[PDB]
Amino acid sequence: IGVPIKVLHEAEGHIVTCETNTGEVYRGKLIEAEDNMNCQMSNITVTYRDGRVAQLEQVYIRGSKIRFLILPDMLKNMLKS
Amino acid sequence: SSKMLQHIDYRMRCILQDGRIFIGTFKAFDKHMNLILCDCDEFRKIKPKNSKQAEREEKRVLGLVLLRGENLVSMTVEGPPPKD
Amino acid sequence: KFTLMEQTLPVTVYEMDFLADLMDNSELIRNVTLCGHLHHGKTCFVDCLIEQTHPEIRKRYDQDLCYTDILFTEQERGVGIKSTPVTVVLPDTKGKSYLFNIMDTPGHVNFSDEVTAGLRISDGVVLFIDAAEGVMLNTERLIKHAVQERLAVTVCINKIDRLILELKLPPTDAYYKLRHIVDEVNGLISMYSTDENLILSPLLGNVCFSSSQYSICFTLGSFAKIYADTFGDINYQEFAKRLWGDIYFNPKTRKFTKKAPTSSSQRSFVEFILEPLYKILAQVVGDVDTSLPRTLDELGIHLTKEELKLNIRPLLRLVCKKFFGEFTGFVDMCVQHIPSPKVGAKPKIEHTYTGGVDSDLGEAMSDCDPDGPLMCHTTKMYSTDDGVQFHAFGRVLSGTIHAGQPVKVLGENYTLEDEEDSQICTVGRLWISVARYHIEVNRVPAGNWVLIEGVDQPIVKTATITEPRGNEEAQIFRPLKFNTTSVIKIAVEPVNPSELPKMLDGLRKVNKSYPSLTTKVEESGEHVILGT
Amino acid sequence: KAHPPELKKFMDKKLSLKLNGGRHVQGILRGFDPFMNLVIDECVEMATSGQQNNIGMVVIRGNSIIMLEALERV
Amino acid sequence: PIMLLSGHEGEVYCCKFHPNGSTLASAGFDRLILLWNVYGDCDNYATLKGHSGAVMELHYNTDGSMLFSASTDKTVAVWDSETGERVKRLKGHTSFVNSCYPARRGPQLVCTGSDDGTVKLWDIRKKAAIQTFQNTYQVLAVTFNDTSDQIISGGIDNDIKVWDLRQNKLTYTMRGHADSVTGLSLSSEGSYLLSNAMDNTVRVWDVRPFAPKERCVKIFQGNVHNFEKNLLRCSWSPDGSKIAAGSADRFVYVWDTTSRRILYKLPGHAGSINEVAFHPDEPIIISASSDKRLYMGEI
Amino acid sequence: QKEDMPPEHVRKIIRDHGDMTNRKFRHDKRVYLGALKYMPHAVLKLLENMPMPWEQIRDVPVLYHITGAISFVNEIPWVIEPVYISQWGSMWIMMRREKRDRRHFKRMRFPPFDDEEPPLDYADNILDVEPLEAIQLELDPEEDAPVLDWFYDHQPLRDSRKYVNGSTYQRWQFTLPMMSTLYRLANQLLTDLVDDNYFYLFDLKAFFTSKALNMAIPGGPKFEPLVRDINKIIIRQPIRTEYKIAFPYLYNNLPHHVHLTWYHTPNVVFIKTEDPDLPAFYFDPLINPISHRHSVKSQEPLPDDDEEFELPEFVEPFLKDTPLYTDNTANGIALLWAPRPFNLRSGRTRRALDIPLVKNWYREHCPAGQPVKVRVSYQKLLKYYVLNALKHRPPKAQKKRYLFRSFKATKFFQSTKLDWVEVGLQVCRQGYNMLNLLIHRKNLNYLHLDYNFNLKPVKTLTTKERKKSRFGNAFHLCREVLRLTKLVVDSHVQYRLGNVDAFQLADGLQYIFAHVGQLTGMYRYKYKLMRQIRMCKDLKHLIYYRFNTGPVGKGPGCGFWAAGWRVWLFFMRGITPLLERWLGNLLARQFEGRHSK
Amino acid sequence: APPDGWELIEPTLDELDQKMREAETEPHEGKRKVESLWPIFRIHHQKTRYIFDLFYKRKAISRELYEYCIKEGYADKNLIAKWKKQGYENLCCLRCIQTRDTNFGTNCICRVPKSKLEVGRIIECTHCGCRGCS
RNA sequence: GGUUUCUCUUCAGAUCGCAUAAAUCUUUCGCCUUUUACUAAAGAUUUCCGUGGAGAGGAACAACCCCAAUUUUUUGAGGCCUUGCUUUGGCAAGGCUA
Ligand SMILES: Nc1nc2c(ncn2[C@@H]2O[C@H](COP(=O)(O)OP(=O)(O)OP(=O)(O)O)[C@@H](O)[C@H]2O)c(=O)[nH]1
Ligand SMILES: [Mg+2]
Repeated sequence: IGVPIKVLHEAEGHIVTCETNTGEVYRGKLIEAEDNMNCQMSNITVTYRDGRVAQLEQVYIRGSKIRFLILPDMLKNMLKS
Repeated sequence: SSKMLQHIDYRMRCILQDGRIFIGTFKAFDKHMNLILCDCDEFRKIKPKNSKQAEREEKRVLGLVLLRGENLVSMTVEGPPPKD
Repeated sequence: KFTLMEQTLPVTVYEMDFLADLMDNSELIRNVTLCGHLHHGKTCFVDCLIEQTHPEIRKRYDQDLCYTDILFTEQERGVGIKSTPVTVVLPDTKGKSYLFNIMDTPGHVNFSDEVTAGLRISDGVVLFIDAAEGVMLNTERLIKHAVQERLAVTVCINKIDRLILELKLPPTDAYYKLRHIVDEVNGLISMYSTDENLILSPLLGNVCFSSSQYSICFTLGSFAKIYADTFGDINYQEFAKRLWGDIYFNPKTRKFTKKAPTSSSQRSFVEFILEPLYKILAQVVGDVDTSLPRTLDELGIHLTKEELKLNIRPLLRLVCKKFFGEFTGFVDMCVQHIPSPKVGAKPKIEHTYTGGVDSDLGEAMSDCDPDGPLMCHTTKMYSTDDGVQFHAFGRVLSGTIHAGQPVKVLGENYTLEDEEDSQICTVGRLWISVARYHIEVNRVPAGNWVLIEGVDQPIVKTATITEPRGNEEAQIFRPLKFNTTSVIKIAVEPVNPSELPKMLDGLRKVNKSYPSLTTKVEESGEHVILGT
Repeated sequence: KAHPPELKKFMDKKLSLKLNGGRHVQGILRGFDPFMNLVIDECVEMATSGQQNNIGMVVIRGNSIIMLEALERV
Repeated sequence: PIMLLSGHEGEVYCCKFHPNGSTLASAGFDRLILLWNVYGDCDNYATLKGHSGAVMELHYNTDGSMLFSASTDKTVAVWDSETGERVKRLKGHTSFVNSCYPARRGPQLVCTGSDDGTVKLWDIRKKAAIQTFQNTYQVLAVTFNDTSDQIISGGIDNDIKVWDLRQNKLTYTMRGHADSVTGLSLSSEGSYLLSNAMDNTVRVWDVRPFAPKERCVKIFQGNVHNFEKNLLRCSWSPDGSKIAAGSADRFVYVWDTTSRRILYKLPGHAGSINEVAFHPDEPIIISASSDKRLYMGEI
Repeated sequence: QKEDMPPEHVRKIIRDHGDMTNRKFRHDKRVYLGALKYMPHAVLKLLENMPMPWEQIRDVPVLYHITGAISFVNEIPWVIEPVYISQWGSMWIMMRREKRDRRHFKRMRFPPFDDEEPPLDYADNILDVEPLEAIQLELDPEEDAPVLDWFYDHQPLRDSRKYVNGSTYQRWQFTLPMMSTLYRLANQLLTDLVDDNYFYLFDLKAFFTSKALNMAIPGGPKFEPLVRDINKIIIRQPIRTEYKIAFPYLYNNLPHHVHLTWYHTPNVVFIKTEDPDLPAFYFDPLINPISHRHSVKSQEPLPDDDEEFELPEFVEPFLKDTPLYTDNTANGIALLWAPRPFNLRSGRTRRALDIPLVKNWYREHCPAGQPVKVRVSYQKLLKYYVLNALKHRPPKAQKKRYLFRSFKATKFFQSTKLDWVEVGLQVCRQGYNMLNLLIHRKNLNYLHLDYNFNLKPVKTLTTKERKKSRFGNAFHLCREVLRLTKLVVDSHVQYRLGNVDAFQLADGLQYIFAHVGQLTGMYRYKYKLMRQIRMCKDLKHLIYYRFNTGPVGKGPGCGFWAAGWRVWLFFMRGITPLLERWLGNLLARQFEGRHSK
Repeated sequence: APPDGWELIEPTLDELDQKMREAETEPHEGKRKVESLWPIFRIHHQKTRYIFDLFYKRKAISRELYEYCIKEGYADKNLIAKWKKQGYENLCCLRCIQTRDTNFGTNCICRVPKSKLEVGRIIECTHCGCRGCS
């Protein structure tokens, strides 16, 4: 069981931003992210690497095609590892 | 078995399989290379080692930066752990 | 000192910027009136909820602490008296945390008024029924009350350990009592209601099976998901939709039949839920030293040598936490049925907002955006620790309240054409409620409850708050029509007739604080109070 | 082990999904697999230039499933 | 600021300074290896366990990545300095493992001494001993040469023995210690070996290809020993200017390696002094004694 | 540490000092006079460790002077509280039965050794005699095996790495079958109450309400007062006193110190297990048919088949290998609703005296058809009980002084191990020693004391003679509590001497703890003692009631001396301090002299 | 009861306990108070030494029987553990070495070394009357 | 390092100690000769039977063969060009391949 996957599972309810394999950055309140990081969320605002925009009331994010995940600073305060 | 948890809690710059040089405080290693970094910066344009003209540029703020093992490329020690 | 208010904010699982986030969100909000019959599990259940929520609050293993009920009088009186504001963040089996605004109301008759006061500020309602008492007075009258005040209704069948360790039935007979309670509830609604089918059948997911002294809460779906957690590869909805009904389960095909395969076989619910809960309660209460380590390992559950040596109630409450995990089934069922303030405001503005549902203010409240006019509706009040001053308590219906602003407050008998029943004040502060402590904020949008300092002086019972500048079309939301009527009477007189202004002030304080209390100044100059 | 794709929520509905290589389609999600490979009917592909090709039902490459988003509200 | 660190509850026979000047490895009868910082708040991060006996000798490799740990459990274990793990054990000694030293600049060779009378050589990748010099008596101190070809061992036989690895034959014997020779240490130039004697006569002996044949180069008097029968090892300055010695006289002695004068007689300990190590970059002195407490003196 | 000395040491030195009248000593006399003062601590500490007659004989550590000058009992009586209540349930059953069966209950013949009959030496007789096997009532071996092996041991589980902390016998933990067995053995001293709906009007709140309002409830206590238009009244039924107690703010004008009634505990459904077969979870006859009944059920958009669904198969129910119930699960469920001494598994140890095995039958509300005599007994107990309910502050201040620690810290005193009854006989020996010492110290060759603590005059004393023959309540009170000791310890002396019975012993000790006001006389010196005199007679009456219910009647033999002994040691706890002050003063007068000025 | 091997050490032990009864029932008419109780302490020492030497000297009474004698008080646990130390081999009793019973703050004269007790000085324990226990 | 048993010192009970003793005063009351003793209320204050918390010091007892088609050691994301934007470098698009 992964510590980063666990932090991601916790990330539900807070803001999450996802850089994809193509390099787009999407932001939204994370609902449920599985062990395989398949992030099925809602109200995603995604900006593409060239500057174009897009937004959806819902979104799905395949796991193996995730480039990065940045959450709000609520997490920075599990330290036992 | 300490290959990550030895410098864990330390600052390190890890180059991704895409190339961004993310320098931050290591939050945990992983069997897959599942990595987390707190107080995170990422470098794209250059990595400063006494760069007189510029040293901190093409720098994105990540903060909590959680990356998986697929996008893991290389690691080096870059920072001493924050006393926080 | 009369209350239990603390100032140190204890350890949370969530974060404060994220709480401001969810208040900004305007979709994950569900404002519920948690009501039930006399001693049916309301505040011990919310005790289970807060016990889950905060890592440092547990039961004290001998008596369950009532975090919710805030009064020395209540803790001494042992019964339900006043509605209590609580604010929690709760995730579902998906994990999606939810902004639940609970009004843990009383289950007593003489205090239906605070239950109405939490109803008038609510969008959904949750009725707590003892498994062993049956359908009783306030069960009936509060269900009808929520129906005709147009509240979404949800059922929680609590205290089934009263069935498993006190009545001690066969699982089929506890399920007989279970369908007894659920069908009687649904029938009483279908009597009290219009063509809107609020028939509560847990296959639709409007019923929670729970045990609040012993830390159990789940719906058919939630148990299906605990299964699909044990053996990953089962599906939530279609296992739970075969978890209620007269359907049997044939394991030579491994398939559920709607015909009984043999003469002696047990239904899906009977063998999948009402079997293992009887199993757990028995094996944990009766045979601890012999084979209970085996039972815990067969359950995958791991308890310390400190936890095994514990008393029977610490052990069972602890194992039930260990087993059901997070209390997600309650919140799954409520988010499943309870409208969010957006889809709760239209019936609220309909029955509530006098000025009209379809209008400028009416439609700004229907959309309930944080940028309409300020419309706050105050139909409760809560005093400070010394009790000297009140705080005005309601929710937001339009706009956003900011501390530091002045407001025009308009009361019961105020209308537009008169302009003679008003007052102007500055609002002092803003809080988000928790039974013992409040989190003071700066900007509160529509869609959430509110506690406000300073405007309690021009409150009699119920009022509305808007800004003085602009919006000369607002009427005050309809005052509350109670489930009962003031027939009981008291005649009071101080031993010192000269302190009489003070006793008068006090009767004014209680007329503001107890929402069903009326004061009369009789024809011989006596003080009388009309109550129930 | 053998986790299931959590697409029953997007199931029975239509979604606009990008598959790798600049590929974009839209169709009614009727199922999936444990490898996430989903056969979603009414596939209409919108090429990068705007060409519209309604091919009927097809499967979605799971390895190459870049990202799908539902075309309606929950 | 002499910086007294407490936490070693037993006699601290070894306190060894990392040649980079950042950390300390201290151990004794405590059986634990405390690894301390020198900067910050002088805080110890890890404790290393796995020796069931008293850790008779802590030492660093010239890189400072391997911590050699000779202990009375008949073991010369290796620790990874980064994590605190044991890597392997050099077992085979059939009496108390007394002394250990690392080959300098070379491929890792280890020299060890024990109370069976054997001086045993170790090439870590073989999990056993290669060559063994039974002197006739117990072995108390052993040290390498910088050429990694000759061994200098001090025992209770009043003779400091230099063996050549290739002849396997005793090439040099230094006489001049009148009691048990407790501890030796070769200098950073490899040119002179500082040696302690319970008879309290500190001797510097130069190893060169061409020698005066009587290497009683410099004699110090002051390292005062008594009943406790403690093994005593000594230290050289980073640049060879000072010579530091623990004793039993509750004080530490510092002589000038050149003029042989007692530059410092330093208080602070209440018991017999076990080891005094030199800070590799500044004039700082690390003192551990039978008082079981550690001083980071600066001079 | 003070290493231990032989019990023959103490027996030996005290046999030398049987009479401090052999010239050879010539100093141990003044020694014992100094020693006298602390006897009130020796008395309390001796009595406060009763041998507990579900056993035969107890040996204990004691603190005795190297010159035998005095002997205190140095040991604190901790017991595991469920063990306590279980043994006492066993004793209720056993003495219940022994008077049920003994055709004519001969009681003890009280003080049975002559005023001049010298006291027995343990070494003389009780060193030798057999223990007269004890009261013990037999356990059913299969069902009582949980507690079978260790129940009637003295400090049962002191050396139990599984159950108590250690030799301290602190901090017990048990197993649930043993818990159900202890519940069974104590079932007769345990109320069957699960809710607080019994004491609605009978609880602390309403009874302090009644105290301050000067109001009274039918079956409740009474107290002093803390202090001391007709036309328009509408009357159908009367505004009553219990109404002014249940709603004490409304129908009560001018409330003072008035508590908040109406605590409503849900009327709990509890169904008892009677015979074993009866699986623990089966529809009991008393429960009523369910008959789930209403209109049409409803529809849901249920997931019809033929569209698609199917599971890959690992699944089994969350408990499948586990059976539903066990054989002792009924007893385990009773372990979910039992009194507190039997609802638990783990806790800390208390003293033998703070366990009211009898408390709530005289807390019970309306026994309804008793003689008014015992009814008033119950009300007196509610009286004193409401008093010590209303009257508990926290300690409010604390020093943890250690006194026997300080004593044994000295060379002059030592410890040993002998028989409790040897301790008692030596106690009465030394006590009369010191008393006659005091007399002959005051040169009273014209007065004497017996061994049964009656001061006998050799002649009719003259003006000055009988004038001086007056003694202060200090002397008298020590004398008469020492006579309480003579009585109880010589009663156990008779039982160990084998000359009545174990059950006759217990009835005689209860005879003491019920008729001391017929045996010692201390009230005469301290008229407040009559309050405990009341409590004595009250509890004697009540336990005669609940004793003489079956085949036993108004006869002699009720063996229950837990409670009387308990409140007695309460009284002694209060008085030994004051007594010691008075002793110190009299002694100072007696040696340093009356303060001249 | 005790474990096996009892009936062979029960006779001598009950005999030492009868000696204890006599040493308890003797009066002290005209005798020193310590000469009245030193027989008691000494016979207790004899029984203690019997059981303790059966334990550690002869091992004829095993851990089981010796522990039974310890718990049931036929063996002096303190005296056994005291002879289980150096310098305290031949001790008569423990007060003879415990400072608590010392007015001049010095142990019993029964423990002065034969080199530091005068030639012919009869070592005299004030507590047990011993003759020298170093 | 772990458990256990004792010793000694420090500190803490505005609800605790689901246990409940004694005194003192200082206010009201009666027993009704006097002092008592009491009465039987209050207010408070002390003492006792326990207790808590922190440490310190010693003793006993367990111990030091096969595999990768969504997340990294099989991954077939390969190449070129035209256009544009850029101070050049460089970067954006499409197309063609085999
Ligand atoms: N046996 C059993 N008792 C319970 C359970 N849950 C709560 N209780 C008890 O039932 C009693 C009912 O009290 P509450 O839980 O506060 O009931 P309520 O619905 O809040 O009623 P009010 O607040 O008085 O209006 C309490 O004493 C609880 O301790 C349970 O699961 N099993
Ligand atoms: Mg409640």
